[PDB]
Amino acid sequence: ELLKPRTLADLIRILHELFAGDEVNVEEVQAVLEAYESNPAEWALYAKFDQYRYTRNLVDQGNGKFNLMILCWGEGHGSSIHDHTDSHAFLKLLQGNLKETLFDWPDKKSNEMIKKSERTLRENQCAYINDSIGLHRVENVSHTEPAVSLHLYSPPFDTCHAFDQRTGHKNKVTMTFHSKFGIRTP
Ligand SMILES: [Cl-]
Ligand SMILES: [Fe+3]
Repeated sequence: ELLKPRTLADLIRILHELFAGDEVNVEEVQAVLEAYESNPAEWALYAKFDQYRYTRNLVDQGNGKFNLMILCWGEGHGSSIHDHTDSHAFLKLLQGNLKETLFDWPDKKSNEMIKKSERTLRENQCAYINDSIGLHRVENVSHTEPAVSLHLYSPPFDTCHAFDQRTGHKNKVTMTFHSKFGIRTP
């Protein structure tokens, strides 16, 4: 039974219930993520920015079945075009806006990757992606407002691929945590 998360801590408790089993009800998880009303005091601990690129800040390690982290995007910071390593990926805005651009999986032939669509993800909205849907880039295109997003991945993964927009060629990238549980992890 899906109730509105009252706080971030309540959301985490609810997520532990929703991932108690071996499968994932994507629509339920997205709904509860969306229903949490971002409260900046509850996540300030995790919102550790870097001047030069976006940061990944682990919030909860889940139950063997998911990670939950907060990404902090300075003005103009963005990601690669990337996949999600056969995992579910949910992205909820906690502050600001992000542009999500969708791409199809490239063919083996070297070719420009042409965007299939784009949208602006706004505060409190929750998006979802997986490899069956396609690839995406996420960017804070604002010149004046940092963005903060809440990401849930299931199963957890710490590698993925970045895709060269010019060719479709991919390279494996190892993903690192800027902090874990509020502690900077150099
Ligand atoms: Cl993402
Ligand atoms: Fe992603």
